[PDB]
Amino acid sequence: MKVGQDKVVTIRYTLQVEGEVLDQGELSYLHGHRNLIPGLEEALEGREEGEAFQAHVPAEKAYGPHDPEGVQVVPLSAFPEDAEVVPGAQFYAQDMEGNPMPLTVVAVEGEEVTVDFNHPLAGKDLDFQVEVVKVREATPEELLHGHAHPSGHHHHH
Ligand code: NI
Repeated sequence: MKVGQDKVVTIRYTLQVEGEVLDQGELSYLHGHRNLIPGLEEALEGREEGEAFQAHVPAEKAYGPHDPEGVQVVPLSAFPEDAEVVPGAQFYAQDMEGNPMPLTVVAVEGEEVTVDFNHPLAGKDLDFQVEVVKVREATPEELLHGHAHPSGHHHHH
């Protein structure tokens, strides 16, 4: 069948940014519920099991703008006291509610640390090589959770 709203799709992919390969592997996801970046879902939309294609997903359909207001000054004491805080250092934090919050230190002045809160792929165009491996309809549980499941293990989130 074809990829579309509420299918669980399995893909094999290679993700390349600026001619360099960043990730590759296989995943299943529930289509039509924001589980992938919108532009990759858009390229998958309507495709049949078996297709292999290249998709250039522009920044505005991937991780969005590198927003200048995401670059802010925060105090040194905000970091663990044994952390190496120097220009260019990367940190991987978790934002109040729990989400990823990768960050980059761009400047350090006494107790003042200039931090970039933007996602690392902000403003990057992404190139995928994709194979559509499997398309199936979702179970009621998968529809209820908003995502794909591997097997028959009843659970909650
Ligand atoms: Ni679940």
